[PDB]
Amino acid sequence: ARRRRAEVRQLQPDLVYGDVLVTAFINKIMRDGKKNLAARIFYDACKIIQEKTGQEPLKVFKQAVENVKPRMEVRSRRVGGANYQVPMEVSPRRQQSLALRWLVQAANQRPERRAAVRIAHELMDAAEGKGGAVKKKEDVERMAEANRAYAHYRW
Amino acid sequence: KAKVKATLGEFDLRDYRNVEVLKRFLSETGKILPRRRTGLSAKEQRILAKTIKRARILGLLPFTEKLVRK
Amino acid sequence: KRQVASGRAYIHASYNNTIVTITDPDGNPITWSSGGVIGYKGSRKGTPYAAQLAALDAAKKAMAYGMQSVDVIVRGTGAGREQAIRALQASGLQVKSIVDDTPVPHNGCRPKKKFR
RNA sequence: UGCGCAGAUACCGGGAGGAACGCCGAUGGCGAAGGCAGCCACCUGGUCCACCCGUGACGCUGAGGCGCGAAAGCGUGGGGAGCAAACCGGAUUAGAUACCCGGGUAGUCCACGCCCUAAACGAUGCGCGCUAGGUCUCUGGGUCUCCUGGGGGCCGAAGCUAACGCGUUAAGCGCGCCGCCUGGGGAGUACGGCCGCAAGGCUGAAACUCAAAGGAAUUGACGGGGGCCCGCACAAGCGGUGGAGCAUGUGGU
Ligand SMILES: [Mg+2]
Ligand SMILES: [Mg+2]
Ligand SMILES: [Mg+2]
Ligand SMILES: [Mg+2]
Ligand SMILES: [Mg+2]
Ligand SMILES: [Mg+2]
Ligand SMILES: [Mg+2]
Ligand SMILES: [Mg+2]
Ligand SMILES: [Mg+2]
Ligand SMILES: [Mg+2]
Ligand SMILES: [Mg+2]
Ligand SMILES: [Mg+2]
Ligand SMILES: [Mg+2]
Ligand SMILES: [Mg+2]
Ligand SMILES: [Mg+2]
Ligand SMILES: [Mg+2]
Ligand SMILES: [Mg+2]
Ligand SMILES: [Mg+2]
Ligand SMILES: [Mg+2]
Ligand SMILES: [Mg+2]
Ligand SMILES: [Mg+2]
Ligand SMILES: [Mg+2]
Ligand SMILES: [Mg+2]
Ligand SMILES: [Mg+2]
Ligand SMILES: [Mg+2]
Ligand SMILES: [Mg+2]
Ligand SMILES: [Mg+2]
Ligand SMILES: [Mg+2]
Ligand SMILES: [Mg+2]
Ligand SMILES: [Mg+2]
Ligand SMILES: [Mg+2]
Ligand SMILES: [Mg+2]
Ligand SMILES: [Mg+2]
Ligand SMILES: [Mg+2]
Ligand SMILES: [Mg+2]
Ligand SMILES: [Mg+2]
Ligand SMILES: [Mg+2]
Ligand SMILES: [Mg+2]
Ligand SMILES: [Mg+2]
Ligand SMILES: [Mg+2]
Ligand SMILES: [Mg+2]
Ligand SMILES: [Mg+2]
Ligand SMILES: [Mg+2]
Ligand SMILES: [Mg+2]
Ligand SMILES: [Mg+2]
Ligand SMILES: [Mg+2]
Ligand SMILES: [Mg+2]
Ligand SMILES: [Mg+2]
Ligand SMILES: [Mg+2]
Ligand SMILES: [Mg+2]
Repeated sequence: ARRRRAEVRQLQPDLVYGDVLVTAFINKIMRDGKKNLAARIFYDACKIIQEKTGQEPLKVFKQAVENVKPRMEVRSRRVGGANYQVPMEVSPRRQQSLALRWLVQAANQRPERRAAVRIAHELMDAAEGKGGAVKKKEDVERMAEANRAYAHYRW
Repeated sequence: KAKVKATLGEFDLRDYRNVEVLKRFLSETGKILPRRRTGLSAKEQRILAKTIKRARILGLLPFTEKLVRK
Repeated sequence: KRQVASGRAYIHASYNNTIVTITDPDGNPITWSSGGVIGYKGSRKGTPYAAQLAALDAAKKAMAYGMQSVDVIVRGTGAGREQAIRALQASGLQVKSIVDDTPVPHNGCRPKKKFR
């Protein structure tokens, strides 16, 4: 976007939870344009997390997303020859996409056979502070505070 | 900001021994204020400089000072 | 083993490193730190974060001798010259006064080709 | 590389030594040019203003001569902190006989004697007379919004100029005198001479060779020049190719 701000798309509220954060997550699961497949995966995974754990799948979904949100990341900036890893804050919009993507990516590295089984379990672990999505978040937050010597390059 | 000659009396620019007035022309450091800040004429600045430098040798005016700030 | 409880802290800031010395009121040093005293080795020493830690490393060492009041003396231009000071103010050591004493010649010595 | 446990760097005190003068400092001042910045005293040159006193054309320029002449370099003797040709190393690199980093001799400073070059530039020789102004400034005098000298800048009348530009600080208009130029390369070379301790300087060709060498300005183009702004150009993101097997096209054979 060289000209405009590139306004953000406004997703449709969820059909079940009326929540936009759910619909965006269902999209991240969808592949090859099969949204009916993605929603059935996400919604069946709500049954797994609501039975094997006696809490609201709505609240755990949000609680899992909040724990994967990184507060800081690193970016590369060309300075006097080779560039540097420069730590800087994450836009709240960027914390949205990053956590969701990591949650879906981490759940597919899981052992579980069926998709919804991986999603529910990943969300359960992510909500508890463990799980593969939180590791990526913690490892990124490790990149910051490590190259923190370059905090003068903020840009 | 006011200029040094503006808030001052009728003083001898050639008297190297009057420190109370000559101190007024030095900065927070021992440097001599430029003509913008002294309001003095071209000839008056030439005279002030040598008389200030004179007093610096008698120990009456400092060569350089230390800035208490930043 | 001294208990001076007050003294002076000198900040020497160059573009290649920043180092801090902490002395008693008559000027004799107590403890000191630098960008090399903390882990940093190369051009990282000239970074302000190094100046921040070096200041805090020296501050904590002065705590062991009981330092509370600190008069700050600054010498040199360089990155983290200020960042070294702002680390001293929040180190717990009360900063009594800050003075810039950087030695400037009256054009007495011919500089290296670098500086001409 | 180097320096540091034989205790550096950083910090306080004391001492030694050499070189250069921060601020003031200026787009400023002074000199014939080179050039001249701490302060004090002595010796001393130039220059400018007022008075309208004195001399009474005593003036201008100037081949030769003579004196001066940044830096570097030379001789003798000193001096030597910092910088630093050469050089010793460390890196970089395709290579590094360099740019960058650590060292370091001459030298840079002083005295006395040489050397005589320079983009020694205003690339504009000196003196005098004449030709609109406006503005900034250094320095004198004045009845001191200002007038009047003598310098240093910028715009600009007329005019000049190939053009840029110059324009009472002429590159204008005139006059006097000195120096100097006659296409480029060869060549500031060869020879001879004069000078020099040397390095070299002053003077300064020919054969041969070429149809050019040059100046200013124009439109473009380019910049590892500047500003401003676009495109899935980058970035953010999603799926790919490069691997496998096959289909097809090309290279090669
Ligand atoms: Mg590059
Ligand atoms: Mg360094
Ligand atoms: Mg060693
Ligand atoms: Mg050793
Ligand atoms: Mg000392
Ligand atoms: Mg010595
Ligand atoms: Mg100056
Ligand atoms: Mg002159
Ligand atoms: Mg000159
Ligand atoms: Mg005199
Ligand atoms: Mg005189
Ligand atoms: Mg008369
Ligand atoms: Mg007569
Ligand atoms: Mg004459
Ligand atoms: Mg002659
Ligand atoms: Mg001579
Ligand atoms: Mg000479
Ligand atoms: Mg010389
Ligand atoms: Mg010599
Ligand atoms: Mg050196
Ligand atoms: Mg060197
Ligand atoms: Mg080498
Ligand atoms: Mg090598
Ligand atoms: Mg190369
Ligand atoms: Mg000559
Ligand atoms: Mg002529
Ligand atoms: Mg007057
Ligand atoms: Mg004039
Ligand atoms: Mg003009
Ligand atoms: Mg005309
Ligand atoms: Mg004339
Ligand atoms: Mg002409
Ligand atoms: Mg000639
Ligand atoms: Mg010819
Ligand atoms: Mg010729
Ligand atoms: Mg020659
Ligand atoms: Mg001959
Ligand atoms: Mg000869
Ligand atoms: Mg001879
Ligand atoms: Mg020689
Ligand atoms: Mg020669
Ligand atoms: Mg030419
Ligand atoms: Mg041309
Ligand atoms: Mg045009
Ligand atoms: Mg262009
Ligand atoms: Mg290139
Ligand atoms: Mg570059
Ligand atoms: Mg693209
Ligand atoms: Mg991309
Ligand atoms: Mg293939």
